[PDB]
Amino acid sequence: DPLTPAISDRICKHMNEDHASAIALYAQVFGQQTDVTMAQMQAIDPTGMDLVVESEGGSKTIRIEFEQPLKDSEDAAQVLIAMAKQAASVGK
Amino acid sequence: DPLTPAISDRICKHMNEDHASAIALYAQVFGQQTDVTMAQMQAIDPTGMDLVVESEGGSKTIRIEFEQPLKDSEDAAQVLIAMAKQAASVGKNS
Amino acid sequence: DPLTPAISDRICKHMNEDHASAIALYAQVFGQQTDVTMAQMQAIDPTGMDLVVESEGGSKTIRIEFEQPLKDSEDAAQVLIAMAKQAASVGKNSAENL
Amino acid sequence: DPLTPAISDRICKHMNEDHASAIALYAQVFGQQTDVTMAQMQAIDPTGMDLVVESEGGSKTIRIEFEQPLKDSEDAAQVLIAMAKQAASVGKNSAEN
Amino acid sequence: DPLTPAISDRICKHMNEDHASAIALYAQVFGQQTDVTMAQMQAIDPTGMDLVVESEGGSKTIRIEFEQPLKDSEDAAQVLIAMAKQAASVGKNSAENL
Amino acid sequence: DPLTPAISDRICKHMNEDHASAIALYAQVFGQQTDVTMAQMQAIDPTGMDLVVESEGGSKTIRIEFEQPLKDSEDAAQVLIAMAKQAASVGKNSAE
Amino acid sequence: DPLTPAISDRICKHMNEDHASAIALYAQVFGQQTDVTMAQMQAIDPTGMDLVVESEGGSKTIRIEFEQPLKDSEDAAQVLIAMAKQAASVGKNSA
Amino acid sequence: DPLTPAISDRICKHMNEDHASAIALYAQVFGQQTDVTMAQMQAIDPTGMDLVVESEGGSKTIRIEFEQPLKDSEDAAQVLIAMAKQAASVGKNSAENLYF
Ligand code: HEB
Ligand code: HEB
Ligand code: HEB
Ligand code: HEB
Repeated sequence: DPLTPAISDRICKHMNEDHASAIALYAQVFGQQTDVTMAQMQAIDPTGMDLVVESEGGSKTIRIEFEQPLKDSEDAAQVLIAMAKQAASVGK
Repeated sequence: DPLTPAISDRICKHMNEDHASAIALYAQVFGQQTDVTMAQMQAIDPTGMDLVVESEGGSKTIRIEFEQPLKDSEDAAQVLIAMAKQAASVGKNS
Repeated sequence: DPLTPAISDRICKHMNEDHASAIALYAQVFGQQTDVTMAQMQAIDPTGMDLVVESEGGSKTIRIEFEQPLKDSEDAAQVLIAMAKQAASVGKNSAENL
Repeated sequence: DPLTPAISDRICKHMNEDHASAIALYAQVFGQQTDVTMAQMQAIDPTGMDLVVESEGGSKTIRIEFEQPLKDSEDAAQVLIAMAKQAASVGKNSAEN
Repeated sequence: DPLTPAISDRICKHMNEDHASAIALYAQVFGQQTDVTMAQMQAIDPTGMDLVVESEGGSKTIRIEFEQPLKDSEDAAQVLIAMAKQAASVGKNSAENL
Repeated sequence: DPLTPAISDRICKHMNEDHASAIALYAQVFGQQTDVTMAQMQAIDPTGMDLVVESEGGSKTIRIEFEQPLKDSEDAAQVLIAMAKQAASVGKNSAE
Repeated sequence: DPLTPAISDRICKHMNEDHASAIALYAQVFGQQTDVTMAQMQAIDPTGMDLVVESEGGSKTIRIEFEQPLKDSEDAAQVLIAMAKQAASVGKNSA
Repeated sequence: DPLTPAISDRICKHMNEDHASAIALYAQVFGQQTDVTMAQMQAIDPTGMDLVVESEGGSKTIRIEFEQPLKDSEDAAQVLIAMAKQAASVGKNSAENLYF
């Protein structure tokens, strides 16, 4: 159940390097952003994640909270996977 | 996270729990297997991974090798995702 | 040239004599046959093509459908070339009985 | 499809869009040209084909002849596909300054 | 006779005096040289070869790194023989100008 | 050597000079003619051939069509040889 | 029609893909080879033809000559057709 | 380089392993042997070489002598290369049994 600054940043690097498309979906679907360009996961915490978005407003940073609290990095991956699939359906 | 049986255990249990569909795709496309009732992941290593496509009353021990060897845990996740994408594409054009 | 049953006969003839290896790949990767042996393109259609695969089971006549429909003879070659390349990548991550 | 000037137009069109990479291989291996920018198949004949590699000081108007003469459009492609495989092998064992 | 710098000098002598024509073929085929007046073999290394081409531009030292690495002096002769034969096939398709 | 009107003349002349007997068999078996004295090949098309026969009636211009269409001169020769062999077999197993 | 090395390749093809039994009959009744297992026509020239009976000891490269000279490809066909007839006659004989 | 038992074994080996065709040529042309099956270079000497041809009826040990004596291993290669081109030339002009 370890969610530290280091744990968060490796998780955010994997997402920013292997699943950058999903981060864009998070900002558009969950963060009601339209012109998503270079969406990045800045940090993730047991409660939510912080997304640096580059949209019409500019280079701002938003926060998306997870309904069920996260305990460990695995709970993060499962939630991120589920949110991306659910977000993929709304966008279509 | 470098090559170590313990790190491989967590990875094959994460895939066996979160991406069991991908394991099934591996057995059908790469393993040339037709009757996949329950495809499982027994082990992984830089050369290749070892899959077990069993059945209600059967078992298949198979080995799938990665073209380019894997060094750490994040490269294993990059190869697996890409392999699932390649297998997901084959299922479409058939 | 627009897709025609006569044009298909010409395409299948070229494939069986100049690119017979690809036909074998198509039936392993897209037809999921294990044994390879000889491989023949019996006919091609705007929706898909029919292959006669000699396999572990034996003489089988299977059909492989193209995701995007084919319009002319040129699209046939382009799809055939692309499908063979995709099979070449899968074949490179081959398997073996442990 | 017996060799005719009209057939050549079709073949050169197919090669310049679907197999332009092979045309590049032809010019370097068989044409002995090093600076390859845009390799094109202008025309093909039963004796040979004319490739164009536009470069500094004018387009490389060059002629590569097929050792054994071609009869139909199928015979042309058979020759081409084999010339490109010989070009893929040679290019692998390439040289450099 | 595993590859060594002394062994390379020996090999380059045999090729440079008994198979000097083949050296020209190497430079033309593999080194994409067109005019050849005197082709020479400076040195051979486990993975490659250094050639002096005295033609076309002029003084010109090129290197043909073999796609297959060598193990001994025998691999050099076998590789050199095979490369010359393969180069002979390209020579059969003459390249000219319009 | 794809079938062309110039190629047809070349094939028909060869057939009329080296295999005139076979042309007679075609008219009897495939053209169902009886008393053939001289048989000649006029033209060969991708789909069929024209035969000039002298039978029980007078000079007759008949047409014999090949079940499978012919593409080149080689298919013509192979088809002609097989058709002559089939006619040669009927004469062996035929009576009247 | 004019007998050229290119024409010979065309002629040998016809007699080797079709009427292949004719080539073997030739090197048996005109040629003096007894064990014929793969008779092949390598080349046709004006004076004769280079028959090759690939065998255990060696490809029996053997030459048969045409008493009457050949003029064009047509004379070749006429000469070949007639030679196969004397071969269906000498090959199948009584005792 | 200089004439030695091992020098002969490695030249005859290089020949039995890389140029077995040339050994076959040397026998047909120079040794007047015909219908050769397995031609081999048993030994090479400054004066000549000993070739072992295998024939349908009986094996053969023939000797082909070099007009000008060989001094070192390099002279051996240069002599064989020449004899092989000569035999190739004689190979192009092939005879056959005539019939009518
Ligand atoms: C977006 C969402 C998502 C998705 C969709 C995915 C999808 C995926 N994936 Fe993932 N992952 C993830 C998210 C994800 N993912 C995460 C978050 C993680 C974690 C990371 C870290 O921790 O850093 C992972 C992780 C991971 C891993 C590792 C594990 C260990 O290390 O133990 C692997 C192998 C994978 C695979 C995979 C695959 C094959 C796929 C396809 C099916 N993955
Ligand atoms: C498999 C796949 C494939 C491949 C790999 C190929 C490869 C090739 N290719 Fe190919 N193609 C093809 C498929 C193909 N292909 C097709 C399908 C076609 C069409 C045919 C018909 O139409 O018939 C062609 C066709 C063709 C042509 C045309 C001919 C005529 O016109 O008739 C040419 C020229 C060529 C070339 C070529 C080359 C050079 C190569 C190498 C790179 N192609
Ligand atoms: C180009 C390529 C090539 C070729 C073609 C050849 C071809 C030949 N070859 Fe040689 N080789 C060679 C490259 C060569 N080669 C080399 C590299 C060697 C080695 C050298 C040294 O080691 O130094 C030899 C080596 C050799 C030897 C040895 C020597 C000693 O031991 O010292 C001999 C004998 C010979 C012969 C010969 C012949 C007979 C022939 C046929 C013509 N070669
Ligand atoms: C009827 C059917 C038939 C038959 C049976 C035959 C049979 C025969 N055949 Fe014959 N062919 C023919 C039909 C035929 N065929 C044709 C169609 C041709 C083509 C012609 C033209 O193109 O003109 C020939 C062609 C021919 C040739 C070529 C010539 C030139 O180039 O000009 C020769 C060599 C011959 C041989 C022969 C022989 C040896 C025989 C056996 C006796 N053919």
